[PDB]
Amino acid sequence: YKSRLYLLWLEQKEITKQTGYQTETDYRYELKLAHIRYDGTWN
Amino acid sequence: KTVLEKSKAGAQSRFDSYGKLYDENINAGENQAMTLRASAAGLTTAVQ
Repeated sequence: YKSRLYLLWLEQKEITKQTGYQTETDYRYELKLAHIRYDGTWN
Repeated sequence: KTVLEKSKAGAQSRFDSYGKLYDENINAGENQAMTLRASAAGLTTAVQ
């Protein structure tokens, strides 16, 4: 993107919905985006 | 004359020895040591 290398990955977290009596395992999602810098390190 | 020729050869040995040390001032090893110190101090933006 604009002549810079970017990484873009989907990442998952498991959360716990309550259903009351009981509770339940549930997942949520987020998109992470990082890019390389001029000295080869990543933001 | 033999006494001064041994003094001549002794001073010529030092002149060649310190001239060799001066011209080749930093070794391949001493250059690698500075490079490692420079690389160890370049990590501060990646640690941050």
